Amino acid sequence: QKLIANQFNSAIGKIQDSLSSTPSALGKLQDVVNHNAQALNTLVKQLSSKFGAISSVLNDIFSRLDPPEAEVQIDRLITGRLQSLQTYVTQQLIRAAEIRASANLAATKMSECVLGQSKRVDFCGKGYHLMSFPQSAPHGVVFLHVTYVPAQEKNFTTAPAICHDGKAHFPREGVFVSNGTHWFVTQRNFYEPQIITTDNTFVSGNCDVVIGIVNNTVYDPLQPELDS
Amino acid sequence: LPVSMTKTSVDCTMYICGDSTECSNLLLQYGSFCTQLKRALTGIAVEQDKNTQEVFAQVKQIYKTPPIKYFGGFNFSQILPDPSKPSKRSPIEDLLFNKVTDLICAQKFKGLTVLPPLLTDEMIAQYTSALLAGTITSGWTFGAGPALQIPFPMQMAYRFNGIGVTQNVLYENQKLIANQFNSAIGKIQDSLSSTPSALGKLQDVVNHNAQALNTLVKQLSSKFGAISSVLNDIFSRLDPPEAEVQIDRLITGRLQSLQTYVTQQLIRAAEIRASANLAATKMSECVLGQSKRVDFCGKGYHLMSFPQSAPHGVVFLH
Amino acid sequence: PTWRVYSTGSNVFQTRAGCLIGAEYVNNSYECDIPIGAGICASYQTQSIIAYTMSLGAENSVAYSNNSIAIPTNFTISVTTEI
Ligand SMILES: *[C@@H]1O[C@H](CO)[C@@H](O[C@@H]2O[C@H](CO)[C@@H](O)[C@H](O)[C@H]2NC(C)=O)[C@H](O)[C@H]1NC(C)=O
Ligand SMILES: *[C@@H]1O[C@H](CO)[C@@H](O[C@@H]2O[C@H](CO)[C@@H](O)[C@H](O)[C@H]2NC(C)=O)[C@H](O)[C@H]1NC(C)=O
Ligand SMILES: *[C@@H]1O[C@H](CO)[C@@H](O[C@@H]2O[C@H](CO)[C@@H](O)[C@H](O)[C@H]2NC(C)=O)[C@H](O)[C@H]1NC(C)=O
Ligand SMILES: *[C@@H]1O[C@H](CO)[C@@H](O[C@@H]2O[C@H](CO)[C@@H](O)[C@H](O)[C@H]2NC(C)=O)[C@H](O)[C@H]1NC(C)=O
Ligand SMILES: *[C@@H]1O[C@H](CO)[C@@H](O[C@@H]2O[C@H](CO)[C@@H](O)[C@H](O)[C@H]2NC(C)=O)[C@H](O)[C@H]1NC(C)=O
Ligand SMILES: *[C@@H]1O[C@H](CO)[C@@H](O[C@@H]2O[C@H](CO)[C@@H](O)[C@H](O)[C@H]2NC(C)=O)[C@H](O)[C@H]1NC(C)=O
Repeated sequence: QKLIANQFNSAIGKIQDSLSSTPSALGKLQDVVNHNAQALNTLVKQLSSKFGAISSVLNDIFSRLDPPEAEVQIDRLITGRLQSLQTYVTQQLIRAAEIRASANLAATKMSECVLGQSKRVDFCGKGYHLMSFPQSAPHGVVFLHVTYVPAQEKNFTTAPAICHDGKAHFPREGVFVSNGTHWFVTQRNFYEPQIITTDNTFVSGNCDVVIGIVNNTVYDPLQPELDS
Repeated sequence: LPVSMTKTSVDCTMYICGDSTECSNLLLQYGSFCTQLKRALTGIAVEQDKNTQEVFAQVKQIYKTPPIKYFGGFNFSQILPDPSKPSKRSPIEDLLFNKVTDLICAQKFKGLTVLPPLLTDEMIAQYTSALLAGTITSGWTFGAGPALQIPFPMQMAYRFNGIGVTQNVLYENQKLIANQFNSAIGKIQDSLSSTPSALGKLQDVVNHNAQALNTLVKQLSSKFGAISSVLNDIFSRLDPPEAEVQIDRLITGRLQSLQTYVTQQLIRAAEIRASANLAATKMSECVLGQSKRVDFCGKGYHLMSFPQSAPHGVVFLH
Repeated sequence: PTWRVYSTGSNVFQTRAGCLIGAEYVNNSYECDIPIGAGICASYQTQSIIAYTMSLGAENSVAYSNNSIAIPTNFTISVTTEI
């Protein structure tokens, strides 16, 4: 417990530094800001285009021309500017659809990663998910995924079954391993050897169908204390 | 599942004005339309690179199968790379690239060109072989940390435990299970080769992009109320005073054709991106582990999956 | 515009995407920095711009065996962020 609490706290302490030092860590959220401003600048800047007219100023057109020849010149401006607004609204609808899809994924991750524990691979972090924490960011959300990652593996020799008394025994919730001299049964995700007894193994069949069975002794807990 | 589409680039000035220098002067006073079209099309082109990288670069190392290919009786020969072929594609992979498939030079002269993908077919085939080799020698352990080896029969005993069948069932039926798997793999090759519409979901991706470009080319013969559909004819026949009311119709009309094409392209990229997002999730959950979600990885009780590369898409064997 | 590349002694390289002028083609392999196309990337490295073939990742080989297994003896708690 003491070691695990230390590893968690060091991991938290690096997050404060990682986002601060890396400049493009929040590139996804900065993209939302930039695309919105760039669209509005383009809409504003597109007011100087003549669209084939003599000028881009309505007041100048009316003061210098007679009405029937003014309507021709301003029709290009009105039609040109109506096109700019239509294009702007069309792009907004396409952008809003992409944001909604990301919002739906964020709502799902909140319900599954934060409000529970997830068995889906790579949905909540890289590794075996433990829990998650939300943080609020401008126009978005940030998740801190806590995951369990194995390390420092070892070589072992393994067998699918163990033969004893002409009967084949299979592990209940572990795997048979051997360091070279003795045989143990251990959990898969962590090395914790134990003596192979009749409590953590179950018998099924005989000792010839299984390809790879091994002779060993399966300790019986009932017998030795009975002899006392 | 499709993963990406063709990346296209359009020359705004050449498509609208052709070789007329008179039109080029007049296109300047129509605003920043050609700047917007390039920016939109560039965004689509970069996104196509990201879709493939998101789906296939799921692993950070490049694994290899050991020289001896014996995995408890399971063959896997039809999915592992073929050293004899120079393309280094598996027999099923080589079959897929044949099923999925002047006009190009004519389009290039109007300003329509095509950019090549960043990841060549050789690189994408290596991702699939690295993923395939990892899942055979390790299981689901290479997707959550260091890759820890395990014999394949013992790996399959683990995968039966995940669906409610005890281990002894596999060990007492190992020869029967191996033959059923080999037969099922073999029938997949034959059934796929015979039917040409089996790879239909990726042909539609190829057809739509080529068909939309062709309509854009055929739009250059319209007149839009002008006297003629040739820029050179109008300028060599009318005085510059009165030629403006004619060229304006053609320039605006061709600007509408370009804008419509980009809008449809943006919508299609949105659909393709959703498909690429699903393909990436299936690789994470079907290929890099065992899924308990119903009907997500095949129909039945899921055991494992194998990816294959295909033109502009991916194929999963569940 | 008036600007011209020398085209001679400037290390002209031929790619499937096009003609790249002003970058030397090395035979090493690095992680992609600037995508050129068709498996070619570019990067600024030691006082020059070099072009190379991008490398998918570090080569590895799981020591698959007939009766061998690998089991961890330690673990790590990792916190990552998603935006
Ligand atoms: C495999 O594990 C067994 C059990 O831990 C080891 O047996 C022990 O070895 C130590 C070494 O001095 C002895 O002190 C113990 O008495 C042994 N246990 C028993 C019950 O006799 C064995 O040594 C290990 N194999 C190797 C190669 O180290
Ligand atoms: C170790 O590998 C060898 C081959 O590399 C396996 O030998 C095969 O075993 C099967 C099972 O009865 C036989 O049908 C084959 O004829 C054997 N030879 C070959 C070339 O396949 C051997 O089974 C493996 N050991 C274990 C414990 O699985
Ligand atoms: C595991 O134990 C069995 C006994 O049930 C061994 O089978 C015997 O093997 C010897 C040869 O060493 C034969 O002469 C006997 O007839 C076999 N049967 C019996 C009932 O003893 C088996 O050999 C052992 N495993 C290994 C690897 O030796
Ligand atoms: C794996 O399957 C392939 C084909 O599905 C087997 O390749 C066949 O091998 C035999 C004998 O070498 C040939 O007569 C066939 O023509 C081959 N088929 C093909 C399509 O080339 C291969 O033998 C199988 N693997 C093992 C270990 O048996
Ligand atoms: C487990 O055993 C295997 C079998 O030897 C080891 O594989 C070799 O390890 C050496 C050690 O440096 C490497 O040089 C070889 O390249 C490995 N072979 C292969 C095919 O990759 C393996 O290293 C052992 N496990 C550990 C953690 O060392
Ligand atoms: C598993 O790893 C931890 C650290 O990752 C090891 O704990 C170390 O223990 C030694 C002495 O017991 C001291 O250096 C520290 O208490 C720990 N190291 C650090 C850097 O904190 C632990 O011993 C490892 N367990 C095994 C079985 O190897």
